[PDB]
Amino acid sequence: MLKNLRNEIEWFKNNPDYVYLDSGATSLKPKSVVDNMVYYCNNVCTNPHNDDSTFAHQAHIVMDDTKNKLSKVLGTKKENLVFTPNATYGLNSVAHFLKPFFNKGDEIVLTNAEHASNILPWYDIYEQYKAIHQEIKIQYVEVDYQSDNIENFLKKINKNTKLVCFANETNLIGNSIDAIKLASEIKKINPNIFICVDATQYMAHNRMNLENSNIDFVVGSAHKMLGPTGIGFLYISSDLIKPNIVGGGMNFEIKRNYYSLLSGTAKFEAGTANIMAIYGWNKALDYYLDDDLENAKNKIFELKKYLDFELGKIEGIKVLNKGINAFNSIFIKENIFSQDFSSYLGNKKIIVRSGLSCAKLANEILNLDHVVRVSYHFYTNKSDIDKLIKAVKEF
Amino acid sequence: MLKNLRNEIEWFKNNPDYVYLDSGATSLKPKSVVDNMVYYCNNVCTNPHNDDSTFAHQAHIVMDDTKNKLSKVLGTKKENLVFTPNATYGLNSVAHFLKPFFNKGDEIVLTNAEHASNILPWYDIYEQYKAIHQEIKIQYVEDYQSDNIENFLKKINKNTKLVCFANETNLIGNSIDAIKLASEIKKINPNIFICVDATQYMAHNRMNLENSNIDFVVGSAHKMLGPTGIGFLYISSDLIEKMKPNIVGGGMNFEIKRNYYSLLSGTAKFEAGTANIMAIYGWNKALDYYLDDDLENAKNKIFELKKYLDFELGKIEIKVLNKGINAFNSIFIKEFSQDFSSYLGNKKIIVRSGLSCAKLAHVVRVSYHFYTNKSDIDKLIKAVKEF
Repeated sequence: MLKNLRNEIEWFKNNPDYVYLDSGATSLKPKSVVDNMVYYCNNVCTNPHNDDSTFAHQAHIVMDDTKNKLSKVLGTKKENLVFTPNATYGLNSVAHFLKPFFNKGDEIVLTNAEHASNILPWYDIYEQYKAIHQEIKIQYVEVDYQSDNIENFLKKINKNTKLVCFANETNLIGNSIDAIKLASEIKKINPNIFICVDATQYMAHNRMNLENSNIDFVVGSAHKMLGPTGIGFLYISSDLIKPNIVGGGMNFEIKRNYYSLLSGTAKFEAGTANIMAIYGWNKALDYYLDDDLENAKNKIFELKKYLDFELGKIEGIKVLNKGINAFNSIFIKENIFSQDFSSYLGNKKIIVRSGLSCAKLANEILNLDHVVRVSYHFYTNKSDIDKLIKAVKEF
Repeated sequence: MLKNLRNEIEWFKNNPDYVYLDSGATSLKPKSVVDNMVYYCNNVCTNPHNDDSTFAHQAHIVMDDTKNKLSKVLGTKKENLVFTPNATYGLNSVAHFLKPFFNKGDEIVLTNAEHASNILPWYDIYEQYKAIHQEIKIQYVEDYQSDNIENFLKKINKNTKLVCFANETNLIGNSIDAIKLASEIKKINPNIFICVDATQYMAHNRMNLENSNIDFVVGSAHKMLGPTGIGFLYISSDLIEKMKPNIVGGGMNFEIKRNYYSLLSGTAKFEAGTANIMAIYGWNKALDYYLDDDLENAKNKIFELKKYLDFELGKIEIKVLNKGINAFNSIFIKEFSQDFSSYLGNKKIIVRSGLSCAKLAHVVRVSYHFYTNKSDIDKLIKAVKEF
């Protein structure tokens, strides 16, 4: 239950003089997560490449329940999900999967509010292709943070476009885009365009329906979904299911100068899987199958308004994502760099983040190379926000 | 420290009727490992991309300590070791590091007892250059008991670019000396890359890579008394700035402009995405066991029980196929091995069947670690006798 999340996160009990507002970098972890990871290391501790004993089969069921729960959350099937190390690692696999399908003159429409992991994996195909004397070009959507950013997207898609890589919820600015709506419009311009979404922020707060979505790839991580570090997901449309990583747990038959891929989604999951993280995410995907998801998203939306309004009455404070229903608040203090103001908040025991937060192209939206990001999750309460306002006022 | 391993691993308490002889796929975790990861989750829980507070810099300190400890278990320094998600991801990185350095008729010298993560990353290069009509060559070294030094050098000519072998194999357990083979390969041709799969070697041994002639050393932590989801990649200090990362994103970035990105320098350019600090925390405590002065003694103890099992198992009606060599693993057959491992599993003996990802030329696998007893060997002997 998301309502008693604060009462289940033991972080708040051991560090009760601290205020956590860097939830958009990593999330605090409930007790059920840490305990299920302990149960693996001390009660199971087996490889998922073993099925002889029923002891070894225990881990296999937890993997499928985690994949079934993610299937319910992303609105798809467990036969479409691949366990990736992070989202940066799933986005690099998509780049290395769609690299050979590019031609000269094909375009990649990105955005100025994208993470460095929805930007740099596609620069690499760009510089690689220029060297092989083909030439792809990259188109950058200029974001209005107060818009749906649909026409600002469709104005950059032509008949040469091959990949539309965007993010459902951005990390720094916090604006949200409809993936299904934008995908349908891109598929009415050309139904042969690939669409990859970076839902590492979106899936930390919401759920999706990726069945019949015209989205070919969706990525995300677990350390932002109230889960552990070292595991993420990768959704591949039923048609597209070539493995980027090659090794164990991927082959059907290995001979000399020849090998076969396994049948299913196991061909992309190469090597031993992070079962400890699979155990922790099994207990974290139960908070995302709650009915108070929207009511705990609107509690955060209400706390965003309250901080933004109150910071707007504090002298020398301009909130740059004011007016949108988001899960972060980027603001600047006049004549003070965000690095120094975040250190002031840090000595006041308020953990925030400074800078563009790996969205190093968003200086064209804010006209600033630095911001203070006050990130929220479902466990954020009014007391947390109140103490931030107090510290800002005591500057 | 490694003799009180059985008393600090709480797997033996919670599951006391079961024995664990699949320590070659994953190792049982000491309680110091598990507790430090509970500390991060319940007391720190910060991203390492943040350095704006005291709680945020605490993770940086632990990450550096885990690297320093790894540098003492391996030789070389922190600035030569990178943090991979596992050993399969570091071997695939090495493949993409050296992919543009091969030419026509350049050979990759592998063995026949390699892992799938030490075979398939190099098959893709073989079939990449094959399509662009610059076909490279793959040489497969054939024997359990041999040191295999001479069987290697017979295949190393001067038209070879890479020798990728395993310090210690998964199924057999034969141990080639990396530092010996490396010097003799560089004697023939000094322009060869040496990539060693030390995933199972660094799980039972310690190493010294400073002033070695090997260019890459990979390995994971789940069989190193540590957690899953973290490993390491050794890049020699002569080619850190020459190799380019396969995974690009955050934490490897100096500046992004439109159609331009600059790389951070050192090991950070290969360290992309967020970090598995939870596993970094657990590996800090795991490496404290591999800095003990009794590594060589515990290995000899395991060799005693291997001799003991190879002696007893084999007087029944059963063929130990790796008998004689001193290893942390024993493979044997019943004249089906999958059905026999399920039999052993119903007698609560956890083993593994098949070729264990070394699909070159089925068997039952008895893998040991520093926590194997003698009772564990005896319970397997008696359960085998009741077939």
